[PDB]
Amino acid sequence: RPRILLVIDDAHTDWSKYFHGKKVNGEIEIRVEQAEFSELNLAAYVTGGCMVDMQRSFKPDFILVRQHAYSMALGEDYRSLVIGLQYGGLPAVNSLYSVYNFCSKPWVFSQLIKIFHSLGPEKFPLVEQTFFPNHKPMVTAPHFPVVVKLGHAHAGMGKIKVENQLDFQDITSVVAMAKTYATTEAFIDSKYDIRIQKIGSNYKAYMRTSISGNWKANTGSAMLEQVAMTERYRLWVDSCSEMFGGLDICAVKAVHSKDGRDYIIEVMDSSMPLIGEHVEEDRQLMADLVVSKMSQLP
Amino acid sequence: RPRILLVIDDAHTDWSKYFHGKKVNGEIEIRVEQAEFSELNLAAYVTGGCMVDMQRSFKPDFILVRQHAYSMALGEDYRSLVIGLQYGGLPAVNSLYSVYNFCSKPWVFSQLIKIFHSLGPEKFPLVEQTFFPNHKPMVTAPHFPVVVKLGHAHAGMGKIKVENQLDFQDITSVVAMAKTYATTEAFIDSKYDIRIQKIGSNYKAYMRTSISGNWKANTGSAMLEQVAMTERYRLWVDSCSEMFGGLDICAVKAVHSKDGRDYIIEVMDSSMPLIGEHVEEDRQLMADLVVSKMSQLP
Amino acid sequence: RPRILLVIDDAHTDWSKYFHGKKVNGEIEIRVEQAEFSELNLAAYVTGGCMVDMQRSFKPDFILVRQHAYSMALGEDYRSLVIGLQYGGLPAVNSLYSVYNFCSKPWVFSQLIKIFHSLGPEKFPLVEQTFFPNHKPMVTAPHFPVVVKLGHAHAGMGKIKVENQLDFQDITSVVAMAKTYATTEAFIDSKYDIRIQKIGSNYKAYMRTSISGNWKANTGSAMLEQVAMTERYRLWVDSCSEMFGGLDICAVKAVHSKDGRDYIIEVMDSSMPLIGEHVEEDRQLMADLVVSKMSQLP
Amino acid sequence: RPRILLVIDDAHTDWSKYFHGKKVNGEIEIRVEQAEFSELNLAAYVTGGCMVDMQRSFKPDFILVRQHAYSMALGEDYRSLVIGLQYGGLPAVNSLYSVYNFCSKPWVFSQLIKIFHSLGPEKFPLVEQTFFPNHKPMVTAPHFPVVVKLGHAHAGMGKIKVENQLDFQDITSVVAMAKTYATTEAFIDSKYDIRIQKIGSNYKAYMRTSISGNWKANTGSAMLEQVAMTERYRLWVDSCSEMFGGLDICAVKAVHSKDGRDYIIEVMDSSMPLIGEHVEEDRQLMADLVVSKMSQLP
Ligand SMILES: Nc1ncnc2c1ncn2[C@@H]1O[C@H](COP(=O)(O)OP(=O)(O)NP(=O)(O)O)[C@@H](O)[C@H]1O
Ligand SMILES: Nc1ncnc2c1ncn2[C@@H]1O[C@H](COP(=O)(O)OP(=O)(O)NP(=O)(O)O)[C@@H](O)[C@H]1O
Ligand SMILES: Nc1ncnc2c1ncn2[C@@H]1O[C@H](COP(=O)(O)OP(=O)(O)NP(=O)(O)O)[C@@H](O)[C@H]1O
Ligand SMILES: Nc1ncnc2c1ncn2[C@@H]1O[C@H](COP(=O)(O)OP(=O)(O)NP(=O)(O)O)[C@@H](O)[C@H]1O
Ligand SMILES: [Cl-]
Ligand SMILES: [Cl-]
Ligand SMILES: [Cl-]
Ligand SMILES: [Cl-]
Repeated sequence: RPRILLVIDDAHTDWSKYFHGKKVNGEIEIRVEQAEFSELNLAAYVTGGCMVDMQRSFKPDFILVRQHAYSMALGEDYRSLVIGLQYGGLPAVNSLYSVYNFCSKPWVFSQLIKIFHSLGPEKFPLVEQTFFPNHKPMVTAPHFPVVVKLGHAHAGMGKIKVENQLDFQDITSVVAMAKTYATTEAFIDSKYDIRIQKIGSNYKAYMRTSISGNWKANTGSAMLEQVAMTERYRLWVDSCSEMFGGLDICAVKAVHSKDGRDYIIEVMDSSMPLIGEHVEEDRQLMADLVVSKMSQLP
Repeated sequence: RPRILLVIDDAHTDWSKYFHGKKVNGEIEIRVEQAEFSELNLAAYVTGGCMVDMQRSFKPDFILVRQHAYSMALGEDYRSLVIGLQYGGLPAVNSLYSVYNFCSKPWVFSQLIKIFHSLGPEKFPLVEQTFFPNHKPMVTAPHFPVVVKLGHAHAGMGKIKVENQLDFQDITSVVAMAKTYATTEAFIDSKYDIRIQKIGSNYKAYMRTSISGNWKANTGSAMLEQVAMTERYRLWVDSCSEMFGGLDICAVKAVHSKDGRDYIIEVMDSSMPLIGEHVEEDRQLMADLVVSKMSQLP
Repeated sequence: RPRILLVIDDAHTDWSKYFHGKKVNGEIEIRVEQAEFSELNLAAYVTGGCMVDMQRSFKPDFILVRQHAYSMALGEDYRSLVIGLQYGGLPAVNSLYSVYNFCSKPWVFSQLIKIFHSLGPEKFPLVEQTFFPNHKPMVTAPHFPVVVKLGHAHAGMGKIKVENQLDFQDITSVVAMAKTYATTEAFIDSKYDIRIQKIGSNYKAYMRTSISGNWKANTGSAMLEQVAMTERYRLWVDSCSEMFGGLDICAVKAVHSKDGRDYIIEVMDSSMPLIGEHVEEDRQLMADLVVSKMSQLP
Repeated sequence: RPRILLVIDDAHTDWSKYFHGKKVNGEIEIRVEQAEFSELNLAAYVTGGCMVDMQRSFKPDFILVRQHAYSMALGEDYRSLVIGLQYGGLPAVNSLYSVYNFCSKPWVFSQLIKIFHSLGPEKFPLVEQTFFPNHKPMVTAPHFPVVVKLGHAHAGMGKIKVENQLDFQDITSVVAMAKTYATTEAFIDSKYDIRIQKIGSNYKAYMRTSISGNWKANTGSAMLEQVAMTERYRLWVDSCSEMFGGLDICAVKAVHSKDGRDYIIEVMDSSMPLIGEHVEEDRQLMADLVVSKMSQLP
């Protein structure tokens, strides 16, 4: 019988095309199921595995997670589906263990702080961010302008450049109303984003400039240019890939000031956006990695 | 047996002092219990009435509601207590029917819009506000600076003066995190707030200026001066007092531009803040009002 | 220009077919837009009206509300869209005012209690229900078995027959976890549901028996039989139609014990399910009513 | 300067008494602060550490977590405080990494399933539970009576013994209102609970029987008897103690059927209840453990 791969993704792409001809241990056919989280439900059993309902029912053998499991500004919460697939004992890329731990940005950021403490600010320039568990301790910032980031949200949501204290005070009331946590960090007058990605043993670096006048350079029209990988960029991404027992797919993003300094602001996992000119190549590297992992199982 | 009045209030006042010596129809004594919403629970019955627990247990005959039942920035939600008291058939000031309908600012604002459509902008100069059910349709505003007011909140919370379109975009992105509705309206360069109140048949008008540099004139230190009532002001509040079957206590607030134009921005009910130099007279007027209502009961 | 009717509905039906040939004041063409709540967004303006986006944009002139605006067990909350359409000043069936007040079952039930108090248990046999604002006051019930109903939910959701005190205690912990209110009432050993509906001046009565062995007789396969209207049934539905300024469409449901007694358990508004053999006739009566209301406008 | 230990606990005990006279490396004094989660707030910084406010303000050096950080039936959620302390780089017992991962019972259960897959049912007799991400896939169970356990809750809350399929259907309908996940497993006709605990290198086994007629043997009055540790029990707890990078304090609980079979039902961490006649010795062992950990710091 074919091994069933479930690709969980919201991207407008047909994942089966990247698996054409690929067989587990060069022997067993791979059936590719594809759905976004909102289309999936399951029961999971101590005795072993998951029965998945896609709206059709099936027991998956392997998961590829391409979609964010938690997106607070969209009102989407699939963390319990992640719990279920892990309860079923499913092997996955990235590991369901890491995917679950990635469902809170400040929790992930706490791992970046460990890297920072170990490597130092010259090797790993992490942005000097502050974390507030709720609105109450938020009074001011040491440096304006400041970037305030609410909760666990993506694609620029929940994020504001605050210019002054009066404005900061009014934003803290929004943190209160949202009943969530928040972080603050210096706004960097940045020329472009830098993102270093790792897919298995493939590395790429890109610079990204907003061509729509956006300080959130990952929103709206952007110009993307692939740049040379350096050993400095490689240490960033390799260091990040070590967390939560290991990340098969990940990326680290920095902002690059007009003064020449980089500041690491974020890390991403197997649900990272695919950017630049090699998106089709990147999905094929992901499919290659998945088949290799499937073949390493009994 | 004394008739039991339950005053629900968060203010630091002994309400019993305004009722001492007051009897229902000059005959029956009034027992005043007082608590804030957070200290109260109840069961309500089709067969009639409520049993209230106060942390003492008792069956109230009449309710005075002085505290806001819903405050999103405080994370306080006592709407189900208001449902309960109405379910029990309790008479109150204001009516529990009106109190419940007051737990959504834009719901109440829709009633102001009905008055505005009827009386026109000369007699009832309602601010030209826009309502958004969520963040999605918020793109821009016709005129900057703009005041954005998020959800249902009090005492200046979730109210933000936005200077320009770029800043507006970031505000829209954090509004999303509150998962609630929002309103926009033009910022008025205002000399002072005007508030017209009604307590039964007693009318007062106050002007209020921040003496602590706040565009939110109802926050921080202010100077308050009582001003003469006019026919113009009397129509504003009288009109407002007809909503939701009739409001015994209410107030209408306007801002007054440097160029001499008034803009109505808010209506308030029996939980309105008491302001200026006649706070104790106002509480006494409220007690006299409750007693006249209590005297209509069997 | 055509008058735009927005029918908000989740039913698999094409509403335009019921409006074919119908013209406002026999003169103006009616453009029928149809969507479910999840497909709609809007901005609403003090200056007048709403701009609606359906996923196409338009200003509606009249609303028909066929869909529940709030369904807690489905995680669907459209109350802010109701607020918006009312803020826009939209005329509707039923009134947006009543539709909003219908978005809480115990709040509606409090109106049934007023009818009960006025008419008496012989003319209006309301079930003797208790309301709890939260889990805390819930200890036991006076009669087992009891029906416990959590929050504001439809189609049988949030509802359980509890046989004993130990079971009741464990259900109260579910009320706590759901952070909602609940009601309790005697379980009636019922032969069938009785539902009396009023669409304008059209009345129908049905009896409904579960043929799938369900105490929730409105879930699963049922046998429906139309029965004769009586003056007793007419008083029930006419009395209910008076609430929240008037209900153009409504229904009242009772359960009928094996001992011969009826117990009114619920009232429904313009989003009531359509049942029995005359669903197509009922939608046409609704369309007739809508056009008549549209014609009574300027 | 004394090293500051923050004990987070809701228990009515003076933790300072177990540390009096204990010095970090026999040299530096320990200052013990104690509070429950509800009394604490903080800011955490990339540059290092947390400032904690206790309602006093201070920077802790080490944390002991004795209180549950997440209790859905109590409406208590302190997960963002746990994030904060980890963000600050705080060492703790148990590790803040493990504490956070323990805030979802089924997430933790998935780790028990890994141990079960490895050791088998003879050595590690895990109850054959099913996990449901939400109410939708809950239709029936293979064996009645069944224990349904809703969400993430403690002290018997949301745990319901369901006797049959008809009752199960109603439970499913109220589970939906909690908007969370749920688990089902066979009810064991149990003589007593067995709990095996580990505190550092100290092991105890207790049997516990309800003396107040409760299938939930950890609720109400019980009799507790310490029993001999065995290799069998030692493997259960040792296995469990390896999860999430290592647990310094943990316990495994089983139920023991009338026919003599054990079924493992739960694992607990540093917030485990202290039980039986050695509660004070157990707290002292915990203090000795914290001191040995604190002695490893600079
Ligand atoms: N401190 C900062 N200074 C300057 N620019 C910043 C800063 N933080 C974020 N940005 C910019 O804003 C963009 C979005 O912020 P980011 O923190 O990456 O959130 P996000 O869009 O939610 N990320 P994601 O989860 O991948 O969708 C970044 O790509 C930068 O271009
Ligand atoms: N459009 C506006 N232009 C200028 N000032 C405004 C405007 N809207 C509000 N204000 C000012 O800000 C204050 C607070 O706004 P308001 O809408 O009254 O919120 P609030 O404080 O939540 N009211 P409340 O519920 O009584 O506590 C008002 O008293 C005015 O002084
Ligand atoms: N007290 C009761 N005794 C016996 N049967 C009852 C009782 N209450 C409800 N039922 C039955 O359960 C069904 C569903 O309960 P109901 O209170 O009508 O909730 P609902 O299904 O959410 N209604 P709706 O909002 O129209 O979808 C009723 O139609 C009756 O058949
Ligand atoms: N499947 C089962 N069969 C028989 N008894 C059970 C079963 N599951 C739980 N119990 C009993 O019910 C008690 C409570 O269940 P448990 O799963 O421990 O929930 P809890 O009280 O929330 N645990 P905790 O987090 O330590 O407070 C257990 O101590 C057992 O005595
Ligand atoms: Cl998001
Ligand atoms: Cl508030
Ligand atoms: Cl529902
Ligand atoms: Cl709990």
